[PDB]
Amino acid sequence: HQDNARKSRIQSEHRELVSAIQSYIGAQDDPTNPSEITLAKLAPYMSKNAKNEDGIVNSLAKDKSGNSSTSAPGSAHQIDTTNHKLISTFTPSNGGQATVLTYDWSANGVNSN
Repeated sequence: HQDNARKSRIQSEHRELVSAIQSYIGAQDDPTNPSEITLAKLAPYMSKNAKNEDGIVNSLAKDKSGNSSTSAPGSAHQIDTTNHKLISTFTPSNGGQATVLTYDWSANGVNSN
């Protein structure tokens, strides 16, 4: 069920989190290479239904186990700092591979096309 849902339920907010990444990063001490970004951090930068870290993350998709170390409190979003991608990590109730909705801030290639 969540196999199809993961896409949609996360997708809704996934855009939002990256809309917040572009906000977070553009606010950072250095936008060129900001720190690890999380939902709890993206809270102030969210234009989407969110207020503080308790608000945002609870307002966002929540993963089941947290076995992926998503950093986002019980939430299905964890950003990759290596390439600087907005990943949405859904740790399923199956315990299998987590579901991802990705966005590329740095787009190290062909502009993510």
